[PDB]
Amino acid sequence: KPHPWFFGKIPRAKAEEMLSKQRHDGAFLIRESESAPGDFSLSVKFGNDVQHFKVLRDGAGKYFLWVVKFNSLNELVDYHRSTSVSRNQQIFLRDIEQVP
Ligand SMILES: CNC(=O)C[C@@H](Cc1ccc(OP(=O)(O)O)cc1)C(=O)N[C@@H](CCC(=O)O)C(=O)N[C@@H](CC(N)=O)C(N)=O
Ligand SMILES: [Cl-]
Ligand SMILES: [Cl-]
Ligand SMILES: [Mg+2]
Repeated sequence: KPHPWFFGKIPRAKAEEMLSKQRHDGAFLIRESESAPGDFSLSVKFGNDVQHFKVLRDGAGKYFLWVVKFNSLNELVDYHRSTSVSRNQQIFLRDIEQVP
């Protein structure tokens, strides 16, 4: 039942270390930014690179990456599983392969 994508306060570098070991493009995690307290960040695997996106907020507290906004991080993540997170490549969010 708990979400396998919330890693809390893990450094940007630790997110890259973790995702570099993932095999599939789109393997991701939501973390709580250290450089900007109170803000969330989306780290995604693509090739042997890891892309980082800042989870932006509107005036009402809704969450977005580019244009489409949501009431929760959960809804933002779910939308981005079928619509690309990147404007340069087709990267669709997929759950990480966890260590059992
Ligand atoms: C290497 N550059 C970055 O990590 C900056 C990111 C945004 C970003 C992410 C994290 C961050 O600090 P932290 O939580 O400590 O990691 C600061 C800026 C970016 O521009 N990402 C790209 C997408 C990924 C890539 O092409 O490398 C983008 O165009 N982001 C858009 C959309 C978005 N919501 O981030 C933007 N810059 O507004
Ligand atoms: Cl994997
Ligand atoms: Cl913001
Ligand atoms: Mg798309």
